[PDB]
Order: sequence, then C-alpha cells, then structure tokens
Amino acid sequence: TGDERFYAEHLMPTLQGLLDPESAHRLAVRFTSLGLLPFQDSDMLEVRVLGHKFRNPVGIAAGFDKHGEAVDGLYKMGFGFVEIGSVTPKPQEGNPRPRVFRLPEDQAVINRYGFNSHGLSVVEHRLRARQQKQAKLTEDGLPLGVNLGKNKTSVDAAEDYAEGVRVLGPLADYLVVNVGKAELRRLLTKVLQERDGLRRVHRPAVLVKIAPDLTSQDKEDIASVVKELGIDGLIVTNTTVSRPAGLQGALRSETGGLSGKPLRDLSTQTIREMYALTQGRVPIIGVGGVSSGQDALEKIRAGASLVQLYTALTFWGPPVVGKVKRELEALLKEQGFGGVTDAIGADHRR
Ligand SMILES: Cc1cc2nc3c(=O)[nH]c(=O)nc-3n(C[C@H](O)[C@H](O)[C@H](O)COP(=O)(O)O)c2cc1C
Ligand SMILES: Cn1nc(O)c(C(=O)Nc2c(F)c(F)c(-c3ccccc3)c(F)c2F)n1
Ligand SMILES: O=C(O)c1cc(=O)[nH]c(=O)[nH]1
Ligand SMILES: [Cl-]
Ligand SMILES: [Cl-]
Ligand SMILES: [Cl-]
Repeated sequence: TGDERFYAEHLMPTLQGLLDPESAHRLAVRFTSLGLLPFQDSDMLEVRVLGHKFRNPVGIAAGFDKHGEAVDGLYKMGFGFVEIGSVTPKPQEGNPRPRVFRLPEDQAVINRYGFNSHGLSVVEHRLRARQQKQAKLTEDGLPLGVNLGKNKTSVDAAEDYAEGVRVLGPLADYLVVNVGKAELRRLLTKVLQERDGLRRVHRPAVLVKIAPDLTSQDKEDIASVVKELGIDGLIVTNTTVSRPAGLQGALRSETGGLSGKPLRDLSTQTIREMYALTQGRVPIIGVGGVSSGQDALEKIRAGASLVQLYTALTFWGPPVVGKVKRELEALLKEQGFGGVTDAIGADHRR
C-alpha cells in the first residue's frame, strides 16, 4: 500500500531523525493509546491454541506496552493478540538513560531498559478498568497475555512470579515467565500451583519465555521440565546478548539485548529445536526479527503456532502489521496450505 511505503520511506525515518528511541517509543505509546493510527482478517489466519481463538497469528511482543497503557489501540492496529509487560511486583525505574539504541544499518535495536515497570498494582487497576471489554475482545478472538517480571533487588524470584500470577493472572488469557534444572522445576512448580489456585473463569495458560542464548543442555532441560510439569506453551525468543558477525551500526557494542533482523534466524532455529524436543506437543509463540510474511511463515513452518514482533514496528510503523498479515496469507496459498493451522510445524514433516 501507499501507507506502508510512506511510513517506511518518509514518516518513520523522519521521526527517528528527530527523536531518540526512548522518546520515540513513548510517543508511539501515547498515539497508540489514543487510537491515532493510519486488511481484513480471513478465516485462513485463525488459530485455536492455548484454550483460545486467535483471529490472526500476529501479536505485539512484550516490551512495547510494558504497563498496559495501549492495549485497545494495539488491537486497532491489527494485532491478533496483545502481550503487555514485563510487569514487576513493586514499581521500579530500570536502568539510567540512554538505555536503548538503534542500529539502522542492521535493521536492529539494542536495549537495556532493565524492567522499568509501573508495578503490579498500577497495572492491575488499569486492566480492571477495561476487564469486561477485554472479555468480549477475547471471546471475539483477540486474547490478552501478561508477561511477569521480578524486581531487581528481589531475594526470592519464585515469590515475585507467584505474586504476579495471583495479581494479574485473573485478568489474563495467558501469563509468561522469562527464564539448576531442579531450580527451574521448583520455580515453575510454584507458578503452576498459584495458577491452579485461581477460579476457573480467571485461570490463564502459563508459558515460559526463553532466550536464544541457551546451551544445548539448557534447551534439553527446559523441554524436559516443560513436558513433565504440563506448562502450556513456550515463547521463543527474547533478545540476544550475542553479537553476530557483520553488525555495522556504530552502537553494536552497547550492552543489552539485540533484536530485529540479526536475531531473526537464531530465533527461528531455536523454535525448530524446541518444537522437536517437545515432540510438537507444546504450543510455541515464535518471536525475533519478524518483519514480513516470509519471516512469519518460516517460524510457523519451524513449529510456531503464533508469532509476535516488536522491532519491525519501530522501523516501519503501524502499517507493517497489515503488511505481514497480507504477505502471510499470500504465501500460505502459494505453498498450498489451507490455513495457518496446516502450516504449523510443516518443515518437520518434510
Ligand atoms: C525496547 C524492548 C524492550 C523489551 N522489553 C521486553 C520485556 O519487558 N519483557 C520481555 O519478555 N521481552 C521484552 N523484549 C523482547 C521482545 O518481546 C522480543 O522477544 C524481542 O525483541 C525479539 O522480537 P523483535 O526482533 O520483533 O523485536 C523487549 C524488546 C525491546 C526491543
Ligand atoms: C527503539 N525505538 N526506536 C523507535 O523509533 C521506537 C518507536 O517505538 N518508534 C515508533 C514511533 F516513533 C511512532 F511514532 C510509532 C507510531 C505509532 C502510532 C502512530 C504512528 C506512529 C510507532 F509505532 C513506533 F514504533 N523504538
Ligand atoms: O526491560 C528490559 O530491559 C528487557 C526485558 C526483556 O525481557 N527483554 C529485553 O530485551 N529487554
Ligand atoms: Cl540511537
Ligand atoms: Cl566494536
Ligand atoms: Cl550485553
């Protein structure tokens, strides 16, 4: 479309030339929350997973709406599901600024926000203000996830996550915990017990979100514990602390997590491995460097039932959401799939 080209070639490069990345993100949150925003979802794109219907498989990844300020605007942008957070138990400021950096030559970002969070109570009251509106959205195929963090100074990480389950679990369709083997088992056992203690109408799925930076041994151990405990899904992946050869941006050596195109295929290969190690029985939300329908379908074919993006929104703006969905629909037809569902995991059946 013309909007896609105008955002990508003119408006976004101009905003990014005028505004540092944190200011630009804050402006994005404000515009989105007001619905100040520039594709028809077809039956082909619907996915049923995690106990819910998803009208389309393209979600906004954690971190864009850390405090739950823009959920309704994010649905208006075209996302099939929204994940807010990470939310920590107590409010905390996060790292000193600047704490996020653009790598324009790489179509990448590095960030070290450090879990800046309004905290559980503020977010709880924010979501309560729209709780029934969300119930209707979810029923109509637009679910809500809540990503749970821990405070920097916490001495008992499992208890921080347990608090998040109790406070925000009743308002979410799924919860996310970001992640020796016995220590992971202890943590997830406690999270699942707290989840099971909520009333059935307020009882969310629980997913584990992993980094792309894990050893083979770590991945094997996670797959084992996830299957043993009955964890509902995996989110694959967070940003990378690696720095692939070939980054050109002047800021490539800043501390933090790298996202965007240089992360893309590390993430896809991590999806592929986790799908295999769980025998395709554990739903995966695939995330990392998704900017096109091809990127989305590669992750779906590798094992993802849903995908998310963030960094592509920061470079290309709101039209990228409809772009990904249109390209994904077109590729699915070209490859002979009846819908997203038939493509999930398809590379493993070659
Ligand atoms: C500025 C920024 C902040 C983020 N904060 C969070 C967060 O609070 N919790 C989380 O699980 N992931 C966070 N992420 C990771 C994203 O959810 C996602 O896993 C990662 O960026 C890869 O997707 P992308 O390449 O499409 O950006 C953040 C990413 C960015 C760029
Ligand atoms: C690291 N980093 N760098 C950036 O420029 C951003 C960001 O969020 N940009 C950003 C922006 F500046 C916008 F104006 C919209 C935006 C939002 C609503 C309507 C129009 C434009 C946006 F989606 C964005 F992602 N993050
Ligand atoms: O807040 C952050 O720094 C943050 C959290 C997270 O989970 N991933 C990321 O890239 N940054
Ligand atoms: Cl920058
Ligand atoms: Cl360097
Ligand atoms: Cl680092």
